[PDB]
Amino acid sequence: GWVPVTKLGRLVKAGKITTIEEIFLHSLPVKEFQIIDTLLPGLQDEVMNIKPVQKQTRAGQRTRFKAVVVVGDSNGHVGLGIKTAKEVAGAIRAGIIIAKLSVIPIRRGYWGTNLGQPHSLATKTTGKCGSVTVRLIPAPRGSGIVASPAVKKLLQLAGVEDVYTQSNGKTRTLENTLKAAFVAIGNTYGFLTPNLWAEQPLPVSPLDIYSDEASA
Amino acid sequence: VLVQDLLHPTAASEARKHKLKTLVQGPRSYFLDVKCPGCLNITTVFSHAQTAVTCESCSTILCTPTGGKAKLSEGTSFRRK
Amino acid sequence: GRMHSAGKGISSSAIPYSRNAPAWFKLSSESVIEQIVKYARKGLTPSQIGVLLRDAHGVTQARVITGNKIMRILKSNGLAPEIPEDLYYLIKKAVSVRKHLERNRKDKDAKFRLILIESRIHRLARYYRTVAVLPPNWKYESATASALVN
Amino acid sequence: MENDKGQLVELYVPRKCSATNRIIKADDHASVQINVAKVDEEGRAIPGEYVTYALSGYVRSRGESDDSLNRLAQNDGLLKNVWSYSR
Amino acid sequence: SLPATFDLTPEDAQLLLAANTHLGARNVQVHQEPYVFNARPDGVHVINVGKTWEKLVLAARIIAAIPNPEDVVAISSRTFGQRAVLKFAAHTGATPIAGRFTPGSFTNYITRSFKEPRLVIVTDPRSDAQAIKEASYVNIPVIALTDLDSPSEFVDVAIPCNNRGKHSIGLIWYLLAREVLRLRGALVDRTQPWSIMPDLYFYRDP
Amino acid sequence: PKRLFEGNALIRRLVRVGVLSEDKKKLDYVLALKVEDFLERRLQTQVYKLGLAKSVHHARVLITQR
Amino acid sequence: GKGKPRGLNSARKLRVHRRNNRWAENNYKKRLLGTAFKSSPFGGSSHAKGIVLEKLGIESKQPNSAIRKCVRVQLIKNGKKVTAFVPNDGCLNFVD
Amino acid sequence: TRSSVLADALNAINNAEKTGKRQVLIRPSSKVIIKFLQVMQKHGYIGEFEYIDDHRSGKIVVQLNGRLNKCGVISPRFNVKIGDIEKWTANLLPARQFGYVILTTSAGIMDHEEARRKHVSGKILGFVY
RNA sequence: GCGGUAAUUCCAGCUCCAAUAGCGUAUAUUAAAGUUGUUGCAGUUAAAAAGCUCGUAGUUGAACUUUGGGCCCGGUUGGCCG
RNA sequence: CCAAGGACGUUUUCAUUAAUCAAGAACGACAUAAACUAUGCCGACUAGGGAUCGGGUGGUGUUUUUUUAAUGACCCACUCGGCACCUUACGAGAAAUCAAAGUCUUUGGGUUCUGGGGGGAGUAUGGUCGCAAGGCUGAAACUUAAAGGAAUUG
RNA sequence: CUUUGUACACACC
Repeated sequence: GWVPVTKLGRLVKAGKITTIEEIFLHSLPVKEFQIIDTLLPGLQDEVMNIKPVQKQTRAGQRTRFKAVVVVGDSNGHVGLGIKTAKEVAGAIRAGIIIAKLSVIPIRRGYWGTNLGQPHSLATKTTGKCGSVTVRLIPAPRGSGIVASPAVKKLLQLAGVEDVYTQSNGKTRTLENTLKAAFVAIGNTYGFLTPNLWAEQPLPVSPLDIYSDEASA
Repeated sequence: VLVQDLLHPTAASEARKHKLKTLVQGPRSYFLDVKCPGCLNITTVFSHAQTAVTCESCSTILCTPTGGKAKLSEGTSFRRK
Repeated sequence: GRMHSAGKGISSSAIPYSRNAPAWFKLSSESVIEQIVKYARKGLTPSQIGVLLRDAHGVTQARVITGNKIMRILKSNGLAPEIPEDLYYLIKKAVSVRKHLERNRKDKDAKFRLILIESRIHRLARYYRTVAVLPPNWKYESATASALVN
Repeated sequence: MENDKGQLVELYVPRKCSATNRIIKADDHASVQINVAKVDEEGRAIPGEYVTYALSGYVRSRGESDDSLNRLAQNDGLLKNVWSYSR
Repeated sequence: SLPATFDLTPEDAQLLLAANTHLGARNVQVHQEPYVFNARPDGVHVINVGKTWEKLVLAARIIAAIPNPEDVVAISSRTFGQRAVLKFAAHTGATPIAGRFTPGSFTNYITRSFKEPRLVIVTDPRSDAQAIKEASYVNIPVIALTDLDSPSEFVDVAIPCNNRGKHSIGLIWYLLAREVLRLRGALVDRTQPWSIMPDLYFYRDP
Repeated sequence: PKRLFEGNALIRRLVRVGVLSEDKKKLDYVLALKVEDFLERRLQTQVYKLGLAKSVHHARVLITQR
Repeated sequence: GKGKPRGLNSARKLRVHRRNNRWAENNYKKRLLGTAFKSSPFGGSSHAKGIVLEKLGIESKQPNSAIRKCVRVQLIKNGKKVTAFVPNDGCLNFVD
Repeated sequence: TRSSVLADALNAINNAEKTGKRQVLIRPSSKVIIKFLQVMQKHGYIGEFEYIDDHRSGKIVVQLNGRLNKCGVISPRFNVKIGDIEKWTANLLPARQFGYVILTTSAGIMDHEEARRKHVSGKILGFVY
């Protein structure tokens, strides 16, 4: 059983929104994970590294484990979660949960001539976390994801077949480069392109239209 | 304010600014035509007179220079031209 | 700018937009040209001419009343000085400061401002030589500065 | 956008702000959607009939949401003399 | 547009300059307020009352658009208007929070006071800054009773009044309830006034 | 002219070998090739596909033994 | 304007500044001064032959307690003394 | 001192578009500014603009749309041959389907696409996307 | 960093791994290196703004001068007609 | 007493005379400093708020003189130019913090100087200036896997 | 127990 407490969770329990694109369309805050793995059943998880963190006290050193998890399905939707916990299996468990609540879409585009399905990104983009800057550049077909294997795993979970990557800063800090890559793949839907210059009729929210299958 | 008319500012605010900070720069000074007691001899005096301006007929000095607008003497009759 | 100080203050004149001006002035052009040549006959710099026609009579600028500017008609009327007014005021300020320095040796900021004044003098002399309003080989030295004020 | 011959692609064509005409991201949690009901000749609003104005998080964070809302409200005619073009 | 029955009628204008709503703040002035109108000597300012009336009928058109009346939240941490927001709660759907606004009330689903609305209405954005900040997280529109020096950031519809007066806050809140009650349709008489006196929406010292 | 001449030559060569299909002749499916399409055209796997060997290793020892 | 000149006729300044700042690296100065030719024991060569002079029992640095079983040799081409470490286990019985 | 007037112009456009305002004042309006804004206007990036003239140098008032991401100048104006046009558009454009590099050729100031169509080259001025 | 009598790191056996008729070591050099920075570094506190000013060479330097409107001719990409 | 200087005011004059500066020169508690804002100069733009200093404009504003004029000193509103102060972060940063240390991978407004892990070492030598003390320029052999910055828990 | 300083971390031996 689920028994959600949100109007959004109650409406997706009822089956009112049949695809996740209304959530990003109306910028609704995803608030419980069961919305995500009900609407997106095809996502897989991978845990990159487990690093011990130490908090030093007057009596020994308290140990916990920080686990980073990247989830997502191989067409469109990516999530990244970082959670520290006193036990390791709870750390991957809360990691996949937090990575489920952080699902964002990807602007996949064409490097040229727009022939088939979209293989690369639409534009160059960057992300910065700490001292780490990650730059993503569109690449021709069959070039592959030329990247360090952590962010290579991230964008092959994203759905890109080929991209060029550049990095600057202390990239050996894994959390900072994964968060910078997450910001870079999140900024792809921040750029305004001339194919998006057309105006839209501003669609009405599902939170308002189906408001009597809501919480009240 | 993120939408405003830079082409047509209101008269109060365009008179509010410094003279070089308007739409087109222009002087805020003016010329007066001043009549002195005795002989008529209408004179034109700039507002920031910068010197002791007298009537051409006789030494009947109308303004004394001051670091801003120059003060005019006690017996005058001036109009803005 | 203000190369010989640190001030950034802006204070100047704002010339009006009316190039033909001012539709309340009744004197003729030749009246004010004879006014400038009569006023420059008694030995006045063109800045004093401009302010003195600006305040005694109604003259906004002599450029807009006549067809041309001031020492253009002075050099056409044969009253152009052998050196123009800005360099002349700079060199007379220089010989005044040098007179102070020969009077009092220890005014050492006066030495500093003397170097500043001769720097401005050499810059204007270079500009006036490359436009040949001064002949080439003209150079400023202090012994000729004592008599060049005239 | 499109590929060569039909088959509409680019899932989630995003909304655009009605004030600065920039697009609104998926996690822009400060962005809002003002819904104004319109009135038909009786002083009463009709349920389901709206005009709709989307505001991004940046203009709302700068405090300029109310002046821009004044401008788009007066542009649509439902407001009369609050916002002036001449400032 | 509007069918011109919603203009500022003279008796409501008599109420607004009876409550001294036009007495705004001092010469301190937020630059995002062009409602100032003949800045008066002593340094106090007079606001365009007609602009306040059109902003208030805007706020009524905002509130009437929401289907469920229980999905609007009235905030009062300032001690001068808890009775007014409670009478708004009694007269409409209008769930109130009077007094201390608990942090994590719009986020943080675990808490016992978890509301998540479609609208929040405040009195003073300076005093209710936590409610405005929490509305900024969950994509919530804001209607406010702003000042001439109030921090208008994250504020969508700002009704220009003064919140330093006892009469003005309660009476403006009363006109908001009156106009939303006409727009919903229970108050069927557009010309006739409401039988409820504005003296109901006032703060009393005991 | 350079693109036309060398592109038509390159797709002509790749469709002559068999590493590229006859309907993929747009010079960008050339960028979509993989190494398995090259590996499928060796004489080893062709002897296997023709049914003379029953394995790739029997194909190797059949080819090398003339 | 970010330090360096950016004018279209300022290539000489960039070249001379790049030379002066190229002298600040370690490998460039080591190559251009010919320090491998002059002050290196090998004279810039990869290998060198020599005559063993004696054996040493060189201690290992901290924290490590061992004796490293080195030798002192003299190079044929220059004639300077050189300490060399005999690599593996029991090989000091081969280099007497 | 004020060296590149076009640089200050494009910087003013960039700052006004980053702040979100829909209008911007430019001082003091050389000809290449007018041609630059004409090129940006014909591609649907800015819209209408206005030439205030005082008797000194002129001012420009531009109405800004939301369509502009970044406009920039390149200083100094490098000499660009034919191969350097697509080396530059590889260098400093976002993608291969949009974005325009502006260069002044002897046949006027134009974007890189119609410079490719006219088969001319020149000196690089700036870029817009 | 391992070895101080329970060595996953030494000496051997077994097993496994990587390249393979090739594989290791030393030296130099290139990429990695946005640690030479034109593209493309940094200078408050991590290495680094000359004590301040004048000043020659060097580098760089406000705006403005023919624009717009028409009338024809003929090429390339297309396009039903195939 | 002597000259100099900034800002202001200006419908005064010149006309691009300019910005930064190797060499060189002046000043510097002989040429130094924790000579510091540890933040080069010039130019443009970008959120505020009040106080203060110098000037100017206006307000039948207040007060004083000769109730009353002009002044002056206040007050109000403004504007220019300063030393600064307080709040935020759209932005920057590794952070402390910053309206500049912002408009820098969406990387070019102009220009001068300096640095390339830590010691050896601002040492030796060679020049150069100084009466001297010293000042400027200034290595290498060798040695080492860290020195160092900002924040968090004890 | 708060604040403050540290070049202490096998921690002021």
